[PDB]
Amino acid sequence: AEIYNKDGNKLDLYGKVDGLHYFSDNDSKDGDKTYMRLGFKGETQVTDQLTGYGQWEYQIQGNEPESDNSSWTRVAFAGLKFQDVGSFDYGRNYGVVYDVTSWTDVLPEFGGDTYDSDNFMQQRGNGFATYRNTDFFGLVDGLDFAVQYQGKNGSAHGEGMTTNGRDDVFEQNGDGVGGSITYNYEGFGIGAAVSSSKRTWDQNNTGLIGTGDRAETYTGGLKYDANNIYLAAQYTQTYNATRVGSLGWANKAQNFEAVAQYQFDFGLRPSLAYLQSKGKNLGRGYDDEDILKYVDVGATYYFNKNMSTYVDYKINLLDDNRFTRDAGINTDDIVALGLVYQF
Amino acid sequence: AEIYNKDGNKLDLYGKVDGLHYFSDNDSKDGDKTYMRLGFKGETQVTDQLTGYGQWEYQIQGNEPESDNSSWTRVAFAGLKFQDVGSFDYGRNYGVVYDVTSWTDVLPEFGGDTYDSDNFMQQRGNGFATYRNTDFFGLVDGLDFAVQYQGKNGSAHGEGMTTNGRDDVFEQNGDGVGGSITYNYEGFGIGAAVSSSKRTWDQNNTGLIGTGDRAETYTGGLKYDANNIYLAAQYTQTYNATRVGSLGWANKAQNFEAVAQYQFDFGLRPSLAYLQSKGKNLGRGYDDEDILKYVDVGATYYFNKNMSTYVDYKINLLDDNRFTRDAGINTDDIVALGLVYQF
Amino acid sequence: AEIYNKDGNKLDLYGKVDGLHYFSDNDSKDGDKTYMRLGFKGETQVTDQLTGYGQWEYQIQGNEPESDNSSWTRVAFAGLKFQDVGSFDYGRNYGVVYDVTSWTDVLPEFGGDTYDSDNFMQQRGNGFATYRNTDFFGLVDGLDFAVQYQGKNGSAHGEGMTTNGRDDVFEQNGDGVGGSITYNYEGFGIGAAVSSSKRTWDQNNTGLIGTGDRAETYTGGLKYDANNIYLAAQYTQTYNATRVGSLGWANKAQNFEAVAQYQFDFGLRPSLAYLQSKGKNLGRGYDDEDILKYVDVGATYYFNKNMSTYVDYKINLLDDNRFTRDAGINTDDIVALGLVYQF
Ligand SMILES: CCCCCCCC[S@@](=O)CCO
Ligand SMILES: CCCCCCCC[S@@](=O)CCO
Ligand SMILES: CCCCCCCC[S@@](=O)CCO
Repeated sequence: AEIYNKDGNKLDLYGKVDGLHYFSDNDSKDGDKTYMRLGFKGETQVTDQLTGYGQWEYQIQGNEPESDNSSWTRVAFAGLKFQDVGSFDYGRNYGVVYDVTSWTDVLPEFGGDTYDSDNFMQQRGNGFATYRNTDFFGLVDGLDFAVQYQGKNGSAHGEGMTTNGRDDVFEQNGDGVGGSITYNYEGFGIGAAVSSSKRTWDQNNTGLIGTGDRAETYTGGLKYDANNIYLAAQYTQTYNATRVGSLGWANKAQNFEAVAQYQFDFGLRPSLAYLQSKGKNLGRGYDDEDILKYVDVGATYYFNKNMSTYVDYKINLLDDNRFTRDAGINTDDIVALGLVYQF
Repeated sequence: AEIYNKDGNKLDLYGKVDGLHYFSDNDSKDGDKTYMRLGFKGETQVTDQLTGYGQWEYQIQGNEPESDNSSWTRVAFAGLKFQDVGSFDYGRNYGVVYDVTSWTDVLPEFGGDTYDSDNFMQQRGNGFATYRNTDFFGLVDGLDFAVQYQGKNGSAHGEGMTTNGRDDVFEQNGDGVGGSITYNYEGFGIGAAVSSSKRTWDQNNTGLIGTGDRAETYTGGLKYDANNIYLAAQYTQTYNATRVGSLGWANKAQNFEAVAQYQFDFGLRPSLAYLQSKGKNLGRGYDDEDILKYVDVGATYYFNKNMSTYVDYKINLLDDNRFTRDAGINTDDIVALGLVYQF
Repeated sequence: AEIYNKDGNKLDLYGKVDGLHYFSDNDSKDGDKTYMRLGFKGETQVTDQLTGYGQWEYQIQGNEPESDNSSWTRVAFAGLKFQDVGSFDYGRNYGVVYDVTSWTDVLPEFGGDTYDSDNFMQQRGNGFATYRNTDFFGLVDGLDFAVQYQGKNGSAHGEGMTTNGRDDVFEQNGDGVGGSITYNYEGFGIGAAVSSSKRTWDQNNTGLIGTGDRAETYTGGLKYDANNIYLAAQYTQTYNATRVGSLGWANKAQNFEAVAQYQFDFGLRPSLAYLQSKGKNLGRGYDDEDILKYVDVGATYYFNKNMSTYVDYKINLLDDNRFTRDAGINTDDIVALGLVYQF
C-alpha cells in the first residue's frame, strides 16, 4: 500500500500473512507453514527523466515458537532509472535467468524449484549489479534486455574468503556474468537468458558431485497472458549449476516447467503445472536421475485484491530409490491449504 | 496508528517502545529489560457482510548488544468474518483458554504467568484454527463462543516430526481441541473455557514429570469492568499442562489469579493482584508444591493514549526450598520501572 | 518520512537501502556489504510544554544468504521532554561521549571507529538513563548539557550476571556515569565530554590486556558548520576503555579525529579525514602501538534528499607488524562504493 507520496518521493509499504498448512506423508513436509512477508518500494523523482529507487523485502516465519524465530531478506537494492535509456541497480536482487523462468513460477504454493535461492544467477542472490534496457531506448515497445554481474560471494574462512562469506558451499559463487532478452506483444511472450558463473574453490574441493570450473545456464521461454488465460513454459539446460539434494550439483541438467491457468470472472483460478529436472551423467555411480519431477494441480480463489485462499496439490512423480534417499530428495505428495491477507 | 484506509482496505501499523528496568536480588531478573513491539492489523471489505483480515505482531528486544539481538513473532494469522455468522482465522494466534484468562492478565509488567507461550492451547502458539461466533448470530448481545483446533507442532528430528518441528519439548504439542464461552453485560463478565491437547512422544519419553496421554485445562472466570473500576478473577485446573520450571509438567495444578484496579480521572491507575499455581501430586518426591505464588502491587500513570510510565512490585511469596531450586523457579522479589511510548 | 500526524501524535517511519561494495586486499574486507536500516520516531503532545517520545532503529544486513541473515537494534528508547527544563529518556541509546565525538563521525562510509558499539559510554549501548538540558533552561541559546547513567550490563552466566547478560566481555559494562557540555553559535561548535564506567569482573579476569577497576574517557571537540563548509575535530584520551583488536583494551589511549568537507551547490560533497588511535603502555610486550591510523578521502553526490551515491577511500597508514597481526587489526586499504535510497 502507498502510505506516503509527497514532494517528489513515494513509498509503498506492502506485505502479507499466509496462514498455511502442509499435508504430507513426509513428516518433514507436514504441518504448519504459516509465514509473512514485509517490504517497501521507495521511489524519488530527481528530474523529469531520472528517478532513484530502493526496494527491500523480508520473510518472517509464523510457524515457529518464540524461542527461535527465523527470518531473512529476500531482496535489498538501490538504483537509478533514466527514461528511454535504462536502469542500474545493485544489491541482493533476482538473477537475470529469472527474467524468463519467473514466467512459470506462478503456482499457488509450489513450483519454481528447478533452482534455488543463492544458487548462482538463477534466482535471488547477493551482490547483483544489473543494467536493464526497457523497450530498446523507447524505439521497440516490448523488447527488453539486461546485462548482469554478480560479484564473488565466497567462504567465511580461509582461502576464497569474502567479507560476506558463507560456509555453505551451495550458497557461494565466484564472479558471474549473465544476460537476458525478452519480447512481449499483445499477451504473447518470448524470451532467452544465459548465465555464466565461476565456481569457488570450496565448492570444487569438498567431495561433492558436479564440480567444475564454471556454472552455466541456458534458458528459453514462451508465454501467453491475455483474455483470462495464462500459459507459460521454460526450458533451462544447466552445467554445474543445478543442486542435487545433498550430493552436490548436476554435471548436466535439463529443466522444464509448463503451466496452464484460467481466471474465472467470479474469482476462481485453477492451475495445472508440470515441473521436471533431469540429471545427466551425475557421476558417483548415478548416471541419469530425475532430480525433480511432479505434476501440480491447484486453485486460488480471489475474494479481492487484498484477500484470497488456495489449495495446491503436488503430485510427486519421483520414485523412492537409492538416488533420492542418498540425495535426501522428497518423493512424497504435498497438499497445501492457505489463507492469505495482503496489502 | 491507522496509516492507510482506501478503496475498501485499511491498515493499522502499531507498536511501542518500553524503556524498562528490573531490580531484583536474583541476578537473572536484574537489569535492563528494554524492548519494543511492532505490528500491523489489516482489514479488507470484500462485501457488505464479508471482511478479510490479517494480523502480525513482533517483539524485538532492546536490552541486548548488536552482536546478538533476539526477536520473535507473537501472532501471525489471516481470516474471514461474516456479519451475524462468525469468523474463521488460522496461524500463530492465542489459544481459546486465553479468552477467559486474559481477564486477569492486565498488570503493569508482571502477571499472566500461571501458563506460558507455546504451552498447549493456553496462550500464544502455532497453527491454531479458530472458529468464533459473536453475539450468538446477532441474537444475544454479549454471548460469545469459540471452537479451536491446534495441529501437531512436533519435534525437529526423528519420530513425531513436523515441518515446523522444535526440539524443546515444552514448546511441542499434539492435536488439540478447545472451546470457550463468555457473557458480558453492562460491565459484568463471566466465562468458561476448556482445552484438550494430545501430548507428543518426546514430552512423555524424556524423563520429565507430568507425563501422560493428554494435556487438559478447565477454566472459569469472572470480571467487572465499568465506572473506572476493574475487578477480575480466573481459576484454571490443569492436567499435564502447567510447566513446573525445568522439572517437567504438573500432573495436576490449580491456578488462581485475582486483580483489583481503579482508574483515577487525572490518569493514575493503581493495581493489586494475587497470582498462585499449586502443583498437586507432582511426583519426584515433592508431592504438593507451589509452582508460583506472589502478590503484585503497582501503578501506571497515563500521560495520554500514546504515553505512560509505571512501577510494578512483584512481592514473591514462594519459599526458597529444594523444589524451587531444582525447578529453577525464581522466589525473589522484582520491582519493574518502565517508560512507554506507543502508537 | 512522516506517515502519521493526528490528534496530538506524529510518527516518522524512516529507513534506507545502501547498495554497498568494498574493494580491499584484505579478503575479510572485500565484497558485497549491502544493508538496510529501518526505524520510527514517534512523538506525542501531552500538554503545551510536555511531550512524550519513542525511537527505534534497526539494521538488517543485505549481503547474506537467506539461511542465515543478521540484524540488530541500534537504538530503542522512550522519554519525556519539558519545554525550558529538559528531557529524560531510557533504553538502548547513544552514550554522552558521542555528543562530541559524533562531530567527526560524518564520513561517507568509514570513520567513527576509534571506539565501538557497546563499548562503555562511548557509543550505542544498553540501559542508558539520560538527562538533557537544552539551551540552559531557555536562558542561553546554544548551551547544552547532559548527565547520563548506564546500568551494569553483565555476563550471561555465573558471577556478575544480569538478566540481559552477555558472554562477550568487550560488550559488558559495570555501572557508569557520564556528562557532556556543548556550545554552538552561528556555525561554530565547541564541546567537552567525560565518562567513568566500572569494569565488570569477567573483563578483568579473562587474561586480556587493559584490565583495571574503571573505564574512563575524556573528550574535547571543535567544529564549524556553516556556508557549505564542514570542519570538525575531536580528541579523546581513554583509560581501559579503547578496544585493541582481540588483545583486550588499551591501558591508555590517545584518539584523534579530524575532518574537512565542502558542499557544492550542484550536489557534490568531497571529504578529507584523518583518524588515529595511539595505544600507550599496552603491556604484553607491546608498549606503544597505533591501534588505528588512516587517512580517508572520499565524495558523496546527492541527487536529492532521498538519493545519493558515494566513493570512500580508506588509505590505511598502519604497518603490518607483530602487534597488528596478533590483535587482528586490518592494515589494508578499503575503497567503498555505495548507492543509497532513503526516506
Ligand atoms: C547494457 C549495459 C552494458 C553494461 C556496461 C557496464 C560496464 C561497467 S561500468 O558501468 C563501470 C565502469 O567501471
Ligand atoms: C457448526 C460447526 C461447528 C464447528 C466444527 C468445525 C469442524 C471443522 S471442519 O469444517 C474442517 C474439516 O473438513
Ligand atoms: C539537576 C539535575 C540533576 C540530574 C541528575 C538526576 C539525579 C538522579 S535521580 O533523579 C534518580 C534517583 O531516584
